[PDB]
Amino acid sequence: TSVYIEDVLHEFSTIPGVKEDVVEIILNLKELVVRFLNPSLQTVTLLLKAEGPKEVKARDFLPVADVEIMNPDLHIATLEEGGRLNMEVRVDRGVGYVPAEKHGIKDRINAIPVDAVFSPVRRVAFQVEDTRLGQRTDLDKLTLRIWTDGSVTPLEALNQAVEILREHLTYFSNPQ
Amino acid sequence: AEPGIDKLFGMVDSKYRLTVVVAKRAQQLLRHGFKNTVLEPEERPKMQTLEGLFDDPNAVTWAMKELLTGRLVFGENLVPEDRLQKEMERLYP
Amino acid sequence: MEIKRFGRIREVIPLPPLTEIQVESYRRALQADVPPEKRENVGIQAAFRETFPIEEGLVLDFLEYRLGEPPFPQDECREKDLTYQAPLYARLQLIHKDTGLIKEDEVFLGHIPLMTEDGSFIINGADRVIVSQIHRSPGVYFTPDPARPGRYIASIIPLPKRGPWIDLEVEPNGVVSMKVNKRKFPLVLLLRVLGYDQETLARELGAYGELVQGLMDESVFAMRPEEALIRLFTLLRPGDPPKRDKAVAYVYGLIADPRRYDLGEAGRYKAEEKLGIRLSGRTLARFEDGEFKDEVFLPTLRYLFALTAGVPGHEVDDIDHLGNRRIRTVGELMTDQFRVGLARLARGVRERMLMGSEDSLTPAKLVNSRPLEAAIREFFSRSQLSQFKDETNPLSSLRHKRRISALGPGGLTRERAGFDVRDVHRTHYGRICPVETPEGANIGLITSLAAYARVDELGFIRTPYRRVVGGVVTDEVVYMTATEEDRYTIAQANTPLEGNRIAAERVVARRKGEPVIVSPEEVEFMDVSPKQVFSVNTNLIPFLEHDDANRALMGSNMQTQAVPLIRAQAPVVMTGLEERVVRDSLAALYAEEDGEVAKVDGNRIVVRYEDGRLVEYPLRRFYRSNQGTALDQRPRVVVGQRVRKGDLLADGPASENGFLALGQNVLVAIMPFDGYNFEDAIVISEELLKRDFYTSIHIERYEIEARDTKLGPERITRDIPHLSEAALRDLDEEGVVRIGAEVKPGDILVGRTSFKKDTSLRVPPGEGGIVVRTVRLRRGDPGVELKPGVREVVRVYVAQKRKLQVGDKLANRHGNKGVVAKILPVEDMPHLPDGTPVDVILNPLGVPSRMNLGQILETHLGLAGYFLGQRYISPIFDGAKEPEIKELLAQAFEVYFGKRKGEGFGVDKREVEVLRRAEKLGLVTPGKTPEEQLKELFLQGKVVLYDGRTGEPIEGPIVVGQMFIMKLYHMVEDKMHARSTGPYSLITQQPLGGKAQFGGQRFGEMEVWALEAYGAAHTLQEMLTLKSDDIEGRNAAYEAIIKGEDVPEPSVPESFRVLVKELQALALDVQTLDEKDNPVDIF
Amino acid sequence: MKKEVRKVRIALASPEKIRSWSYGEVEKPETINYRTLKPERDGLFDERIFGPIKDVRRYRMGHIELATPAAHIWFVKDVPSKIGTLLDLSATE
DNA sequence: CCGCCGC
RNA sequence: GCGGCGG
Repeated sequence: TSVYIEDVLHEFSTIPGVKEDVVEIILNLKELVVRFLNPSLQTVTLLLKAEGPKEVKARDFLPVADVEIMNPDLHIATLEEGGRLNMEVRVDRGVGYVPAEKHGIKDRINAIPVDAVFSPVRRVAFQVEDTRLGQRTDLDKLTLRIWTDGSVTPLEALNQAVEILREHLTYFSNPQ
Repeated sequence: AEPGIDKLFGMVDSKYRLTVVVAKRAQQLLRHGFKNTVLEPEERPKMQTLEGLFDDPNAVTWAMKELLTGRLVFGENLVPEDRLQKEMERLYP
Repeated sequence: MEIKRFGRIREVIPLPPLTEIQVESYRRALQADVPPEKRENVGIQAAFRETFPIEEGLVLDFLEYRLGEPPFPQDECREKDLTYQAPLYARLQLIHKDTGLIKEDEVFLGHIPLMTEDGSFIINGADRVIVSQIHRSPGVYFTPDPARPGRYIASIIPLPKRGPWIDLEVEPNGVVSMKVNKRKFPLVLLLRVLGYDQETLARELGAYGELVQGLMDESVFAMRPEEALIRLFTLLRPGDPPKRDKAVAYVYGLIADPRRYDLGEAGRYKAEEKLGIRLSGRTLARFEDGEFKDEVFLPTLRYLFALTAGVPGHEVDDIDHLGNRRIRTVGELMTDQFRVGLARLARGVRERMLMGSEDSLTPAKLVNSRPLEAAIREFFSRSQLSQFKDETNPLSSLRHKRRISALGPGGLTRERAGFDVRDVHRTHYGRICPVETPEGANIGLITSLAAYARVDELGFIRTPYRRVVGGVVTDEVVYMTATEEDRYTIAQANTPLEGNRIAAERVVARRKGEPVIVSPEEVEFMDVSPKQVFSVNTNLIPFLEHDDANRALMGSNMQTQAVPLIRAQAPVVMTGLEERVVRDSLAALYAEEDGEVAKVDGNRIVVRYEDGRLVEYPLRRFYRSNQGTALDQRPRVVVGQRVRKGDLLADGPASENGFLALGQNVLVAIMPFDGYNFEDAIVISEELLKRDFYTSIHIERYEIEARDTKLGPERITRDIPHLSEAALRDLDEEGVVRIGAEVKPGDILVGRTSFKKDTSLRVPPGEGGIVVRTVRLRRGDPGVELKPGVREVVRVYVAQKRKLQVGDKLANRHGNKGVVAKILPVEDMPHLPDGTPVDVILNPLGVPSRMNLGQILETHLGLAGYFLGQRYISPIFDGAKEPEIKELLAQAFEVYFGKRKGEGFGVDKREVEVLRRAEKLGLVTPGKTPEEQLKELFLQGKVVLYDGRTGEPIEGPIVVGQMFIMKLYHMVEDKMHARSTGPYSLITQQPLGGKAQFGGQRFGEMEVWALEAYGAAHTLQEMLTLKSDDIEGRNAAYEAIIKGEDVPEPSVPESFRVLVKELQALALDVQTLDEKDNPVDIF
Repeated sequence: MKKEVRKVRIALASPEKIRSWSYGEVEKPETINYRTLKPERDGLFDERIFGPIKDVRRYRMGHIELATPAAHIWFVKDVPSKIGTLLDLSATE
């Protein structure tokens, strides 16, 4: 949801001894898939700082006990020599897509908000095959395959989905 | 499009005529108070956040709605210019 | 990603130095890189020798011109508004009548701009471009007569503008007609003047004409010879002393009027060949020996009589033939003005020869850099030819760097006469793109030059061909002159070859702009490549061969307006020039020599060459382009890498990996949605916004000055007179706004105070963003040119991220242009059998009417590339073919449907249903298995697609693929002012704007009529009153509305009132009247 | 009472009428005085002759009484001298 | 035709 | 008023 590099003021800046630009980095961060375990974790702030000749990968974040990062080898940046990179990246549990302009998170006055990508699913596909058993051949066999970034599971999603569907079905109760 | 614009047009001898009557009538709806209507009972205009179009959303909408019915009369010289506005203030608070 | 290219026409030689036009033109223009011992013969030095040997006795001669210490550096010139010029002086020596004495010395005569490595210039702050120019190359031509279908007339045209316009005509009544500048005179009269005697003249001239009876006629004026020189002078319109005052005749002699173009090929070319033969000197110049020599005159007439007689050689000259059309390279353009300055200086020095004590006068007393500087300076900053460098994106600037204009000096071509010039002439082949011209007025008049088109010694755009002998094709290429190309029978490059031997009997060729089927024995020359027929700009459209020329244009021009996107993607399908454009354009940074990398900073890149040198290459971090676009160099090399010579170290603005990229490759379904893609609307998937697919960075440069009023200097400080502290936060630096701050509409960007007050640069309504760079120029100026009155200047750079939204307009290289109508949630947009949804949905309907199949092609090939994971390079006319694409699509079916078979499942009940409607449609061969069927349907370039909203298929295969589409410099940021009320002009009472208040749209009479017609009485009244002039009307109106009331009735518009008085102010008495003609009061 | 403006008329101005529309006569040539933006009297900007400088002012007129007559260039230099034609003197010379 | 952007 | 783009 938001990021802050120590010596950087705006999203369009460049950090010494650091190939990639702020924009190139934050972009790569939206590719970061984290996973919390309990509601008690609404807004977690991951912290990371590495220096010198090294490659910063999402595993270099200092562990946050209950919440885990399934996006380890994600390339965050490449550091040359005297490459000082210390940053705090804010994370949240939400739903849908939120433009960095809509929320505008401000932990530190000089931090830059990032675009929100909350769908834990990349793609859904369903097929309707002809038969399994039955008196009549004209039958439907629905098999749906779901794909998840890792945050939640195929089954987990399916269930929540089913629930949201049911939840709406009830809204047909009180006429007027 | 509009509510019975067809009916409306058929009530006047000329298009532009309609507009004029429509307008001036919207004027009287607000000037001499907003209760100077003729079809306020059941079947009067309405809005959807609440049923408050019953007070003062769009004037013209009323006008036309009122003219659709044989309540009002319009003519070249129906009533003496000045006398009209004097009597109206008196009977409308 | 593998890169496969389908080129079969052996592209013999690589494309030339794309910006050579300007580059070399300036190099040869001002030979300042090499010594004067071998100093050139043209440009600068030539213009020097021109007006240098001064003779008023006085004698000031040229020695050597040297220049080379650039006051300041490029960037500095931009940040300081300074013009990047070189200091220019030269050694001049003055010889005296007193043979024993002479004077040598040096005088600096102004600064001349320099040419960047890209080819652009830097005048006052910004970068400008000197565009090419075309015209009637000063020569001699013969065109048919106006009305009289009889005989034709002769023309003699030499620039510059000062030079005389000569024509030659023969009439019924009698003899010759040689009109110079609005008047005519006997052609003989002059001949006699020069020495051509009746006898000698007639003999050699009429030895075949019989017209001669036209010339030998003088029996009265033809018997006096010199006296005819005086006779001619009388024929000057003005009354002047008949004492041999060569003057006006001196004018059309050798010096000014005709031309000082390089002796030999400049004008002489039009001589030798076209008519007559040898040239003496530079022009019809010879005022030596009391008598005159004009080896040009008689020939012109000597061809007139040949022209009207036989076929001594058929010379009917086609004006527009590029062979009588020259292109003015920057150099010639700058050099031109240079000699004008040279002339202007030479003017005063002659005056300063009689003005002073002999030896008391030396260099200074004869030289004043005043003329030359104003001269040159004027051209770069005032000439209608030097302009803002269209830098929306590199390519753009590059085109604008090489386009040819007809309008300019005015002596070459004007506005109201062009139907003839506007056409793409026969000769434009390989010399002028037939597609690059712009739509609308100014069409065909301004156009970019061709691929291999390179300007020769004197303009005539030459093009490359391949000499062929017998059935053998050669690599020996020659750059022919438009005229020389007609002499031969050239053939196309499409001609099948077995290496060096032709392959067919009836092999196409074009004689002289005429299509002719020739034999292998007659093919004298062959075309180099199809590329040369078009421009660089055009050469970028994939399947141009399948695209109507009219829309192709839209396609070429649209690339010029592509905007730099953070994520730059090269086209899934390319032409073959993308690499080159980024390369000769200077977007990306290449490695000079082989070696290794040292430091790969995000601001600099230091590499060590294996030869013995380690260089630090800074990378323009984030610079403000002329058009307000991001220009960053993103290193693509890792620390310690062995780099090959000429390898991309860092990527340019839109060129990622070294390829040109503008916009991105998106998956696209080509079908109709509700109406969201009605006439030319486009539907976009929210999914695109999510991966910042289409996002460009933009910068706006707001500038404020601390003017010096006689009321008290406008200071620049944090002191905001009206007591705000909440609006003074961001403005932390005393006066300036802090870097990294978020400026919204109405915040203070810079503060200032002036006399009776807060005058502060605020964020103009619309938007601002994040302040990223700031510039302040205080008192002790380092090397900047601060205008007068201007105490100090403050520049504030602001930027923001442009995410694609509904107003934005994108478009493909073929010509499909359009705006985003609805941003659809991936949730319910057209998805493929396998979860993959599409990105954009183009409305089919916009393809038939406009003729650009090319896009539907790109999409098919693009479909293969998606599942084949590969990019392709399809040449202009020689690219990929319909069979080869189906072949790659067949390969793609094994990736798409192949993994499908193994992954564990078969065909959907949906897939079967659309197959039914497809066979009944005639897309699939009835009787084959769904597997087989779908393949045949995929090869067609169409697959099955389910709705997404209903999950039900869309009856009928729909084509889909990777189409390369771009976002244009059209943000809606420039498209919406919403005004309720505000500032009015104090002179006319118009809601003009300026800072906080937007303007109101004009209503014009064109629109009033619109209203009148409707019978829109008050709607019209309102537009002329309550909304414009009745200061009491608009007032009552405002109030009323504040009250939720009914606007008052209109009083006499001040315009009425103002008229009564304007009419009272004069005798006229305008009195308004009542029913019965009586008075009435406006007041 | 007050009537819709149906006809407008252009006529010549009687000197008497010039005084009629007139409020005061501008008698002196004092444009602007620095001391007080307050108008310097009886030149141009005086308030009696035109009206109150504070909160119908820009609707009144003043007259200057010329010593010896002068004429309207509009009636003398128009292609056909309105006076030259009428009087019969050389129309233009 | 209208709208903008800049010496 | 000069120049550039868009419909």
